[PDB]
Amino acid sequence: GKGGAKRHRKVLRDNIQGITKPAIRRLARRGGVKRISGLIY
DNA sequence: GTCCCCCGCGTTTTAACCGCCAAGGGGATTACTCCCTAGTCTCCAGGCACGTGTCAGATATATACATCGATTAACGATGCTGGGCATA
Repeated sequence: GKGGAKRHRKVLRDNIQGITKPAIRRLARRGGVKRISGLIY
């Protein structure tokens, strides 16, 4: 349970976590559906 | 007819975008030579069509052997039935 010279570096440009979820919904409505499931996207 | 997974909406958090400048890898151009190709000739033996041929399977086929199915001729024993013989 220590500071231990901790350095934090994780990867969120390329990797799919990093990309933006609204970026998708932005996409979803152009099609014009009313609803987005969590599972689906 | 029920339940809960999305939309709308306010605020909190991250990283997209723009602007600026640097540096060098890699793509673009050029010049020269030399291997590799199209083009052209001759040749046939590769390839196309077909007659000829004995061998896989498949189908009976004459001949023989083994096993009954069923029929008919032959044999052992009568059963009343018919045709006559001794007694009421």
